[PDB]
Order: sequence, then structure tokens, then C-alpha cells
Amino acid sequence: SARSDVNAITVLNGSDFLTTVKVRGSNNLTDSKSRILVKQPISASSFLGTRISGLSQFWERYRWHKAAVRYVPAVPNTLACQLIGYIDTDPLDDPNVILDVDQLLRQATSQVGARQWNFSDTTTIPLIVRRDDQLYYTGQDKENVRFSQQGVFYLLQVTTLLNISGEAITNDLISGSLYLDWVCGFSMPQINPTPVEISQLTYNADTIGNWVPPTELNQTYTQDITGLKPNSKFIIVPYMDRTSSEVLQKCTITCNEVNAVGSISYFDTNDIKCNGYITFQANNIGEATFTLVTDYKGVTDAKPYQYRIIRAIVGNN
Amino acid sequence: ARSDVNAITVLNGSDFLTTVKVRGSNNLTDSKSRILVKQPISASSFLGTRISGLSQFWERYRWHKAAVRYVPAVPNTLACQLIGYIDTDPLDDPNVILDVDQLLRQATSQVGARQWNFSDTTTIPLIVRRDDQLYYTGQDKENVRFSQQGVFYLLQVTTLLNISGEAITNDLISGSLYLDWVCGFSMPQINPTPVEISQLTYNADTIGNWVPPTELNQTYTQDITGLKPNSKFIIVPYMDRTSSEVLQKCTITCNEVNAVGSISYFDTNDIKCNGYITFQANNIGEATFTLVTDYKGVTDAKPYQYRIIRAIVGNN
Amino acid sequence: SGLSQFWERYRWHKAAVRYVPAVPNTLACQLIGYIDTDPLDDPNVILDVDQLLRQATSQVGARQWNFSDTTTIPLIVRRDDQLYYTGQDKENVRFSQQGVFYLLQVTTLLNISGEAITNDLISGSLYLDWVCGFSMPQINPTPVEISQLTYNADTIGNW
Amino acid sequence: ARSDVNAITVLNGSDFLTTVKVRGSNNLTDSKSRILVKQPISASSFLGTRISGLSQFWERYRWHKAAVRYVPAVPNTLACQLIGYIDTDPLDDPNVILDVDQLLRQATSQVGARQWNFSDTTTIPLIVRRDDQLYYTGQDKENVRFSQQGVFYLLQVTTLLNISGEAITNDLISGSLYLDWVCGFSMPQINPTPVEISQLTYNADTIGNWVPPTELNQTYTQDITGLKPNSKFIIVPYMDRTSSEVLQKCTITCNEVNAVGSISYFDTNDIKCNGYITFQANNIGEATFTLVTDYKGVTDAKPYQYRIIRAIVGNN
Amino acid sequence: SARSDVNAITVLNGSDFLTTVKVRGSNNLTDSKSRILVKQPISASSFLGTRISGLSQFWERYRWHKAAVRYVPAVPNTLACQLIGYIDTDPLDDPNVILDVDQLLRQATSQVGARQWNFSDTTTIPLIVRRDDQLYYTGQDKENVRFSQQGVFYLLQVTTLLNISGEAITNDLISGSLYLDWVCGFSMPQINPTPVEISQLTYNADTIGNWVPPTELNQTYTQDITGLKPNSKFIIVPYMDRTSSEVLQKCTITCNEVNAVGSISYFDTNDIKCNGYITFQANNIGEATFTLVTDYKGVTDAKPYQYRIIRAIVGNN
Amino acid sequence: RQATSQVGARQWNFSDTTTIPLIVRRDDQLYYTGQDKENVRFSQQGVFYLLQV
Amino acid sequence: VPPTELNQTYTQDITGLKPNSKFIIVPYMDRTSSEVLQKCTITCNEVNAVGSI
Amino acid sequence: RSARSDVNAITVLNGSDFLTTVKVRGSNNLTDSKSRILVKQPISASSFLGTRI
Amino acid sequence: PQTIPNFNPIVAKPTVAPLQTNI
Amino acid sequence: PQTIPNFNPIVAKPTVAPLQTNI
Ligand SMILES: [Ca+2]
Ligand SMILES: [Ca+2]
Ligand SMILES: [Ca+2]
Ligand SMILES: [Ca+2]
Ligand SMILES: [Ca+2]
Ligand SMILES: [Ca+2]
Ligand SMILES: [Ca+2]
Ligand SMILES: [Ca+2]
Ligand SMILES: [Ca+2]
Ligand SMILES: [Ca+2]
Ligand SMILES: [Ca+2]
Repeated sequence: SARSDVNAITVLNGSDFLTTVKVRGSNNLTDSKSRILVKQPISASSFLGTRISGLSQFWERYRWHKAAVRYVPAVPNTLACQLIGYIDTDPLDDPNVILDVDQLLRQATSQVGARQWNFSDTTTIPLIVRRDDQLYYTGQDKENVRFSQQGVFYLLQVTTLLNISGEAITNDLISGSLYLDWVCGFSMPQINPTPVEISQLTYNADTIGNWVPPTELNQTYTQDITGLKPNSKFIIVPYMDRTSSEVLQKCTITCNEVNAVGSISYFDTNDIKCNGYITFQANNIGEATFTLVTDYKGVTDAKPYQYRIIRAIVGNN
Repeated sequence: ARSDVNAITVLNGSDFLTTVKVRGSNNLTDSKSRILVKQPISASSFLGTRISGLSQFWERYRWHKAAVRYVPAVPNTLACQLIGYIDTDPLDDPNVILDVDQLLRQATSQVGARQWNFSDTTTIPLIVRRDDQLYYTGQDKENVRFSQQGVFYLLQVTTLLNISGEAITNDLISGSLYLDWVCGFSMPQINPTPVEISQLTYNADTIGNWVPPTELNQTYTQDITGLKPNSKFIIVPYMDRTSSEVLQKCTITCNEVNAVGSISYFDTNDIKCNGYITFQANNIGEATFTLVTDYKGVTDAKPYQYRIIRAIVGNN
Repeated sequence: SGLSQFWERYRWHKAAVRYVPAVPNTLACQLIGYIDTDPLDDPNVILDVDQLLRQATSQVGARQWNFSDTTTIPLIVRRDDQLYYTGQDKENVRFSQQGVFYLLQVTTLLNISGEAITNDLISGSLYLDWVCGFSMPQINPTPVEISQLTYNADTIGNW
Repeated sequence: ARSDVNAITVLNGSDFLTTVKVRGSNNLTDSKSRILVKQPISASSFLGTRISGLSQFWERYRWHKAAVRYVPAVPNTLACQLIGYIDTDPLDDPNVILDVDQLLRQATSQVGARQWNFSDTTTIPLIVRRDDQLYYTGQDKENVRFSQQGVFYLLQVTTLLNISGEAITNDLISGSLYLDWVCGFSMPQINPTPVEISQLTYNADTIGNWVPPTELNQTYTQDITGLKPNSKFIIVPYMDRTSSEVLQKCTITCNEVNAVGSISYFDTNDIKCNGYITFQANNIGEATFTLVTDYKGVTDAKPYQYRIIRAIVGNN
Repeated sequence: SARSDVNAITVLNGSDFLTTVKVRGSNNLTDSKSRILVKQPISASSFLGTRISGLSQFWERYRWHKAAVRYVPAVPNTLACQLIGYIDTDPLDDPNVILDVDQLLRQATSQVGARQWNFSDTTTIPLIVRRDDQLYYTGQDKENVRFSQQGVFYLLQVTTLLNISGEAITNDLISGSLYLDWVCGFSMPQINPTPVEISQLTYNADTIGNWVPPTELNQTYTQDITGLKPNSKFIIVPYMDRTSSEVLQKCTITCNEVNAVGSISYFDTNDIKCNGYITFQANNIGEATFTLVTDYKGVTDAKPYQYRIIRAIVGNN
Repeated sequence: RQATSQVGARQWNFSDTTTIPLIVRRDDQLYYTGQDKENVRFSQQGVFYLLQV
Repeated sequence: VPPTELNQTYTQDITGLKPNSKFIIVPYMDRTSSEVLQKCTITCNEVNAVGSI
Repeated sequence: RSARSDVNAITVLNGSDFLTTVKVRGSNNLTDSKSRILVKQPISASSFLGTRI
Repeated sequence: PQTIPNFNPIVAKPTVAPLQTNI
Repeated sequence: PQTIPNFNPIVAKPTVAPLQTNI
């Protein structure tokens, strides 16, 4: 009858679509960390609209019975590069810290499911299953990752691509895509809230900090903001409820990473000014780092400028 | 691994449909108000109830052992008999009937009908057809008999009463309806849902101005245009100007769904430019705002600035 | 499709859709193809590109390939035994169709040297190796249609 | 194909009989009012309950596992013990009994009797005779023991009470009676029901006149004759005349079952000749209407026109 | 016990009575559409008082196990004509559109259950059953017909009838009747409302349109009314709440089909007039087509005449 | 249409033969003899009606 | 043919047409008589008409 | 490289169908010898229309 | 050879119609 | 059942096209 009140394994199958790759050329390839181009976990609730991420906000646990990551080229055979991929089952064993490029690749053809292939053909990177009965939780990665993520797909580039005339290409280039056929088994019916649905965004605004003041007159120091989520896309706007006498000028600039939209300023003489907006995504540890440019003469500041953060609750974000 | 195989995947669960309110003496005139909720029973006819999100990833469904509960939120000191039947020709519409007698009589003749007072609970079942017919999934595009095994009607036999036996007049929320399903899906895929951007992006460039009057004190209905039909927004104040007079404004919104916020302005040796309001936009490209205008600078100094920030998401 | 007008009903016991290329391996574009069996929910209403390509592979009989090699996209039969009607639709479509072949384009074109091609082109052809079963002997009509005359005098001239 | 065969065709269902109201102190005098509903239990004794339309297509019935529910529409703060018994000699009439004691005592001695307070529910069964007797179908022509396996009585043991234990006086609706049957029919045919025309046809030719008075303002009771005994009708105004004065009439009906409508008249540079009234005709060939007479043309100009439209159907 | 709460097939049998036929003579027989004389579906809830239509407002689904349409003559053998019948299991394959008469008959001796016979003898036209488990709904045909109707009985005339002296008869003639022995199986207990019962008619009147005005002075243009049911029997009456100066005369006439009872007019000088009534049945697509006769002189009309529709809710209608 | 829905009815032109049978009950009621002088459902088992369509 | 009267709503017939066809009419003149001539003819067609002459 | 079978195989079919309805002349329409044929209908398989052959 | 059966068959059965039966 | 054979078949045969034979 109905109202079962029972827990049962439900095995499912399908195929999906990960993100397209983006091979690096020459003007974006000078370090070990450029050889690594996609760091992408292989959990369930880690995508948008794939039939495995949307289908996992309705159970609570999972276990990849057998998975495989399938590469498909989008290039002619007349182009030349070479890339390898491996799935590490210890998501906090990070290759972020290796410096010499050769060591970075030798620790990839050691994991027990690694492959190697040109970017003009196809091959399946399989996932390898621990010898236990462990069940991993769905949802966003909250405190520790060894509960949630069952693997991490690291694809990384060996060579540098090049045209038919041998001239190494300078810009980026799309070299195919990744699809992930899967078979997994879920256990506990419920709903995780972290991938909320559209028509429920709220635009929270209740976090009001304050910029630290300088000590000297001219300075371009920096500042960091903690307590934010490990990953999101925020926006800042200024906020000012103070007074002044002479100038009290200041000009904060965007954080020192990729995302940047504009600038922001503060200026409190008769030609007063308070405007700007910066967009960014917080680093994986859950903070950010700004840089300031202060050029006022008063030293007894005693009035730290206030700011604001706001975000849209629409999904994992 | 790839299989290219099709299977059934029987599932189970329980859900929340909606709440229920009963009509009083004043709102009860004839059969159109005798009915009070006409809610289809399909898989993809809910706002995130684990089946309207889970019957997005299959095309075809077929219930097995569905059932609908009623859970009250009233004491035993009130009574209004009500009935409930799940019809299976979804084009059958009781609104056509006009005599209340026959309206209550084509309702309990259905198989899975139950009759009860709204002070206690009752389970209404779903009676499944005989053949092997599988119902499509998606919204109701043009015809309904492909995509609904059933609808759900909840009626209101003779009016409320009280401890001393008199009919009250005010409307009243009574209980809530739940659902306990077992269904068999087939053919993995995704049905579409219109979505024009699938990743966050902020529209932090829009700009406008608020005109102050040449009057000492008066409230207005300053309007904004050039927006989407219906969406969410949020205003943030700012200023890139000059002034040397005692200005003051503490404007406020005029909306019903979302008016949670405040704004302030103050421009002298001390400053105040804090606040935020967030609102819904009616389907005109329109929004109403009211001013305060408690400043002494009767002469127009310079109009202030505001900015919307539209989040480019699935749809606003 | 002329010989099906002599039977009301049909059902594809099997089907498949070959891709017979026309180019060498010096031209590249992932293109993705599938057969949807709800012939009313269509992809044309989507307005982004990243969602259009992950509802095209989640289908259970989809294939992905560069357009310089072959493939076979099969038709995935239902579990029930519904027989679909013949003739042009003139109705709701879920009686007179069993599937719809969509073919997409996920990547831009690329040449021998890795630059994008500016102009469109044709790249191949598509066969359909089928099996089918018809039921009821009859003869459906042929739709004869004609639009009446309409004179249009709404332009003043000048000499 | 033709078979010329006779079979049983056991069926099942559930139905709605009627509602129930309990007598107060004032309406309760003796045994005649002690009983409150005397409703036969046959197949063809209802107004469209899936058995009074479905026991039209067979001559003979025989119940198997009938049963009668009671569903309340009152709180626990009221109490009046009531009993219920299905007797099987339909000529047994409790109205003959006069002492209330013996009246309550030939009622629970029946086999399928149940006794309960009217704040909760209870199922009364039907006890089927032993032999193979099949009861005819149709209305009760002249004798009843051919066409009723049972009647249903519902009594009222000692009067109502209240939260503080006092007997109230006003009448009160309490609950509703339902039915859950299983019966075996036989011999396919159709019983007749008097029907003089079996297809729509409108009688849009009748004509009449309304006399206005030679008085400035007065209300009348203008009557109409030459109609059927009891029927439905609808009036539509019209006019094929002339006038050049400020006329005005907004007449209205005088009926209780159907008075939903209005009529208007206005005849000058602006005109108004809209409205419709629909009514029932008492069993005289009669109908009462009232005028308004707010016009200034005291002199009789010309009487207006009206028209009934009888729909020639089964019976009006 | 009682209160089963179960769905069960109930097989039933009987015989019924369709409508008498009406053979066409000579003054009513010049087209392909005169050769076709009865277009009558073969569903269950498609009659009045037959024991199959009244018996089907009490279940919800059906399936003809085996049916047969039986012809019985009402004529002597000395009369001469010849007619054929067939049951098409695709109720939207319509022969309304064929023009040449011979094609109309060749597509009848192609369906797999067709017969041919003189109108002075008898023969059973059987129904043919699809190879599926499909169950068709009862009730009126609402949106699409392929759910409700399992067939359509088309009887159609080949020759022209004639007396013993060879003189072709000019008028119509009754050539027998049709009876329909049947065996069908219903599934779901319920009540459809569309065949309401007598003593519940209401005479609704809430639909108020308005006639479009002309543009010129003298004109006899036409107009159509949509939104009505696919089939019914309505009546119109005039409705006027406007003013006038000079004449504003107009005379609408009945629609251009069979049903017509009278006329209707409008005339708004001192000898004012507002009266009339037209009866009709809407076409199968659910509309109607009137024709007007306007003969007034004012051009700035700006006052479209109003009208009214009313109907009796007594049955399918 | 109430004359043919009966289960033992026949239809025919009046220039050929037929046989209209009597359809016996399922129970075993025995009917009494003599002229009715009463309700009729004791002393009769059927009634032959013949119509003209 | 015009009438022999000053003002008269004069009817006019046309012959030599098909039982059903979409025709159209256009005016022209080839002479005068040197006074005030004026006519604004209008149709009585059983379907529709666009304008007038 | 695609290709299909270079096989020319005979397939045989059976059945019947409907051809025409023949009308007969009388005395007014029977004047000459040309009004004495009353149907000429070719016998090619492709001459009919609405026959499944 | 290569012949589908029973494509579109027809079967005809004659009878008679006397002037009287005279049972 | 009731199935004519080889109605409209097709057969496909692949090959290759190298860049040099180098006999
Ligand atoms: Ca590792
Ligand atoms: Ca229903
Ligand atoms: Ca229905
Ligand atoms: Ca689909
Ligand atoms: Ca779909
Ligand atoms: Ca008794
Ligand atoms: Ca007795
Ligand atoms: Ca009877
Ligand atoms: Ca057909
Ligand atoms: Ca067809
Ligand atoms: Ca005797």
C-alpha cells in the first residue's frame, strides 16, 4: 500500500554533458598551473541541468557503481597536442602545490585509472571504486569534502598546440567536450535546499562591514574579507553614513583575480562622490582580497568607510 | 556504461499540494463557489514537490497506488461536511452544473470518493485504468487527456455551524492536502522549461534620477519605466554631486508582495545615504514610489541618483 | 510514405538513422543528434545554448560524433503497444507521430589550420533503415486545397 | 451479435440519498414528528443517483450487500440520540403507533438496526431474504411488495442538548445519508417514463400585452394565463410601436423558486429594452408580475409587448 | 463487503434502434454530397434513449468487443436502388472533400468491413477492432474525436430510386431502419454531466454580442459568430439599448442552412420596431454565418446593435 | 427503442415469417390461473405487443 | 442607363456574368454635356463590397 | 559507399475493387449512335483513383 | 512468388426474392 | 507474418583513403 516508510536503493542510468574544454596556447601557458586546465569534481550535485545534478536534489546519498568520462573531439587530425586525465579518489590530495612540470605528470600516470590520448581522438576515462560499502552525501561541499565527493577529474595538458605550418597558436581553442555516462544508486528520499529553484530569489542584504583606515597619509594597502561561502558570485556597493572636513579621498579597486567589472571611490569634499560596483567570485577557502588607494591628508580618521555585499539565492551559486 | 535500454523505475514518496479554506455564508451563492479547489493530479503540476522536479526527467508516467490525505487545522467545535473525488476524464467540468443537488451527486458516485467532516482526516484514493496507457509529461500544451490521470475536486456540503448551531460568515482556513504516490516512469530525457540565461550575471550599469520639487513639502508618486514585464529588483542609493543645504528624504515603496526596505538621504556636515528596497514589477514596466520631502532647500539643487541591478538568471 | 496511405495505423518495430559523411578529417564540428518521442515539447523555445545541449544527450538513444565519421542513432520504442495513425496531422500530433529527429551543432567550424569558417555549407546525408508494421486496410484521402481570389487595389499611382 | 440470453450482471457503486434535519423542542409533539424521514430503498426511487437511471434498463433487481451511511455536519458540542432501521415489509407503517415507547422498540428489534449519536458516523446494513425472489423495477404502480426490498426510517430519541445541557428549539440540519450497494439485475429492457417530445423545439410564437394604467404611479399584480400547469418559461421584451414621451418601467416577478431576472423599459431619444426573467408556473396556468409605473405619460399611449418561449422537450 | 473501491470490466449485451434512413430522389440529388445521406458516429453516448447512450452516462470508458449494424427493409422488392455502408475507424478521415462521385465509392469498398446490398433486403455491417488494448472515453466530443469515437458509420447511395413504371421518384422515401446489436465492456464508474436529465433546465442568458456596423449606406453584408458549441440548437432575440435621429433601419435574416423559422428587424424612427427570432443549429466546427440587409443613410453609426443567444440545457443538445 | 431493447425482440417486414420467443425468468415463480380480478403480476407471465414503425 | 428624373434612387441590373466568379468594376468617361453631373452608385451584393464610385 | 539490390523481382497480387455505376438511356437521350455507349473505362492499373491498386 | 496474400478480396453470395412464401 | 521480403533494402560498405601508398 501507500505511505511505505521504507528506504530502498534505486539504480539509475543515463548520459550527461560536462563543460567544453579550452586548450591554452602560448600567451596563457607559462607555469605548472597552466598545464592544468579543468579541476572539476565528479560528484552528483555538481552541475546545472544535467539529469544527474537535478536528479540528486531529491535523494540524499549516492555511490557510483560504474562511471566513465568520455572525450569527443571537435578538431581535425592535422593539429598536434596531447593530454591526460585521471580521477583521484582523495579530493583533498591537491596538485595545486607541485612546481616542476614533470613531477606533475608522473603523479598522473600512477593513479590506477589514468589514460593518455591526442586531442583529435576519443577514449573513456573510468572511475575506480573503493573496496567498501561507503555512501557519499549529495549537495554542496560544506565543511569537509571526503563525505560528498567520490572523485575529482583532473585533465591536464602536456604539449603546446600548433597549426599545420608548425606555428604555435597564440590564443585559446575549443578541443571538444566531455559527457559522462553513468550508473549510480541513491538511497534516502528527501530534498536538499542548496540548489533552490527559480521564482524564489530574495536578494539578501544584511551584512555591513567596514574598511580598515590607513595610518599614514598616502598609501595603497590591502584588505581581505572572511566569513563568505567557499564559492559564489557576489557584488559590492558603497555605503556611507559619516562626516568630513577637508577631503578624505579614497579609491578601492577590484580584487586581484579574473573577475572585474569596474571600480569604486570615496570623496567627501563639497564635490562629494560615492559610487561604484565590483563583481567577483570568492576563492575556494571562502574569502577575498582587495587593494586600496588612499590619498587624503587627515590622519585622525576615526571613521572607517562602510560597504555592503548582496547576492541572489537562485542555485548553488 | 552505455546501455541504450528503457526501463520503468518504480519510485515512491510523499508531497504537499496546497492549503484549503472553506466558504462562509456570505461567499456561498451557487455551484461555482460550492467548489473551492480544482487542482489537477499529474506529476508535473506542482511548484517543486519532488515530482514536479522529478517528473521533468522522464516523458511518461503511470500512477500505481496514489492517495490524497486531508489533515485538519480546526477544533471539533466547527463542522461543515465536505466530500472529495478524483475524476479521470479531466475534461469533465462540474462548473457546468448549476443545481447543487446533482452537483453533489455526480461526485460520490465516482469510485474513489470519500465523505467526511472537516474536523477529522480521510484518505482519498486514485483508481487506475485497466489498459497499459502511459501519460506524457510536461505542461498541458494543448490537450489534457494525454497528460492527466486525474484531477481533484473538494466540495462544500451545507454551511458551517458553531457551538450553539449558527452559520458564521467569515472565510476560514481549515486544513491542508497531502499526497502519497507510487508511480512508474519511462524513457529518460529532459523536458524543456524556458530559460534564457543559465548562469549568474549582474546588470550593474542602469542609472536614473529622482526629481525633487520646487515645493517645501509634498509627497509624490514618482514612477520608473524601461524595465521587464515582471521581475525582481533592488535599489541602492548613491550620489556624485555637491550641496551645502539641509536636505532630507526618507522615501518608501508602494507594493503589496515585496516592500521590505527603506531609503534615506541627508547631506550636510553629517551624511546618510543608506538603505535598500526590493520589489516586484507589475506587468507594465512600471513601479510606484513615494517621497517624503522634508528639506528646506526649496530651490532645486540637483536631483539624486538611483540604480537598479537586474540579475541575469533563468528569468530575472 | 505513399504506401502508408493504404493503412490507418503503424508502429516502428525498429529504426535507425545513419550519417553518411561528405568531408575529409580536416574539418571539425561536434554535432549531436537524437530522437525525442514527445513531438510537442520542442527545443525552439529555449533561448540559451548551454541548456539546449544537455537536454539533447540525456535522451537515452543519443550519439555524439564529429561530422567526418559515421554513426547510428536508434529509435527507442515505448513499453506500451500504442499504434499511431497515418496521414498528415491536421490535429494534435501525438497520434500521428512516433518521434522527431533533431540534429544540433555544439561547436563552431574549424579548418585545417584552426581558424573558424565564415560561410555555411553542406556536410553529408542521412538514411533511415527501418522496420514497420501496418494494421488496417483502407485508403485515406488526398488533401485538395485552393485559396480563393483576392483583388488588391490599395495603391494610388502617379505619372 | 444476437444472443437472446438472460444473465445477472452483478454491479457495484455508491450514491447520495438526501440530507437530514433534526427536530427541536417546538416541532416535537408526538410520534408523527418523532420520525423525520421515510425514504424507500429501491433501485428506481431516486432523482439521478446512478441507480434510478441504471435501474431503468432492467426489470428485476435483488440487493446483495447494501448498506447505508450517516455522515455528520455538526460538532461534538451537540447531541441527540437517533436510531435507524431498514424494514422489509414496506407496508409496515410506524405512523400508526402513538406511544413513543413502543415506537422506539419495534425499531431496534429489527436485525439491521444501529443506534448512535448524531455527532459520529455509522453504517446500517440491509438483511436480504432467504428465497430467490426478484423485485420488479419501475415506479410503485399500485402495490409495493413487488418493488421494494426495503424502506429506511430514521428516528429521534430524546431532544437536543447544548454545552450547558439545555434543549434548544430551532430546527437544525445535521448530516447526510449515503448508500453503498451491490445488486444483481436481470432481463434487459427499458421501463417507460412519460415523454411527449424527445427532441428540442422552441415555441417562439406566443404573444401578449401589458396594460399600463391611466394613473401616474401605482403597482399592480398583472397576471398571465393560457399556459401549462407547471413548466419553465422565460420572458423577453420587445416593441413594434411608437411614442414620444418619457416612459419608464422596471417590472419584477413574484415567485419563490425562480425569480432570477430583471426587466426594463425606456422610450425617448435614448432607449432601453433589455432584460429577462425566468420562472416556474404554479398548477393553475397562472403567474404573478408587479409593475413600477414611474412614467409621466398619464394618458394611455399603447400597451407594451412580451413573449414567452416554451421549449418543447420531454415535458417543458 | 461493500465499499469495494475497485475497477472492473463489465461486459453487456443488447440491441438498439438508430434512426430511419431517408433515400433521396431527383430534386434533392445533384452532387457528391447528396449520395451521402447519413453521417452518424458509432460511439456509445451518441443517441437518446437507446439503452447504450443512457447506459453510458454511468461509466467512463468502453470498447466495442463486437458490434454489427443491421439493416431491415420497409419496402417492396419492386423498387430499385443500391447502397453501401462502411465503418471507418479514423473519425477524422472525412469524405466531405471528394468531388467526383466514383472516387467517393471506390474508397468505400477498400475499408476492411464494407458491404453492398439492395434497399429491399438485409445484411449486417460489422465493426472491426484495432489490434490494441485502447479504451475510448464516453460523452460528447469535446476537443479531439480520436479519444471518444471508435468508428463512423457512413451509408451512401449509388443509384437513383424508381417505381415499377421506371419513372424516377422525385421526393424522399423511407427505406427501412438500422438497429445495432452490440457487445461492449465498460470500466470506470462515474457520471458524465453532458446528458443532463429533465427537470434541470435553466435557460441560461448571459452572452451579449453586437452586430458589426456597415461602412457604406446601402449594403447586405454578412457576419459570423464563433465560440459556440460544436453542435446545439439555439435561438436569438434582439436587444437594443441605444438612440437614434433619422431612420437607422436594418433587417437581419436567418443563416444560410436548413433551419430557419422567421426573420428579425431593427428600425428606430418614431414608428420604432424591435422584434424577431431565429432558430438554428451550429455547424460541426462551432460557429454560424448570418446575412444582413442594411438600408439606412447615416454613416457615422458608432452604435453596433446588440443581440442575444439562449439555450435549454436538457441533454447533449 | 423500448420495443427492441427488450432481449427477445424481432424485426421484420410483414411479408415473411419470424419467431418471437418468451424469455423465462431466473427464479422459479409459479403464476396463478383464472381471470385477474387483482394485481396482474400474479396471473400473467408476459404480454405480446406488436408495433408499426 | 440613368433615369429621366432629377433625383431618384434608381436601381440598375447587370447581365452576362458567370454563376460564380470574382469580378471587379472600374469607371471611365468619354464626353460631357456642360452642366452639373453627379452620381455615387452603390452595390447590393449578397456577400460584401469594398467601396463605391 | 551506399548501394541497393540490383534485383528485379516480380510480386503478384490479388483482390477486387469498384469500377463505375452504369446509367442507361431512355427515349429522349437516345437519338444517335454516339449516345449508345454509356461507359468507357480503361483497364490500366493506374487509371482508377481510390482503389489501393 | 513474392506475393502477399489476401490484399483486397471480395466474396459475393446470391439469393432470391419470391413473390409469395405461402406457408 | 504477411511480410513481403526485400522491399527497399540498402547495403553500405566502407573503405579508406590513405595519404600515400609508398609501394
Ligand atoms: Ca591521490
Ligand atoms: Ca467523470
Ligand atoms: Ca468524462
Ligand atoms: Ca523529449
Ligand atoms: Ca515531453
Ligand atoms: Ca417490519
Ligand atoms: Ca410486516
Ligand atoms: Ca417494469
Ligand atoms: Ca479510413
Ligand atoms: Ca486516416
Ligand atoms: Ca384460482
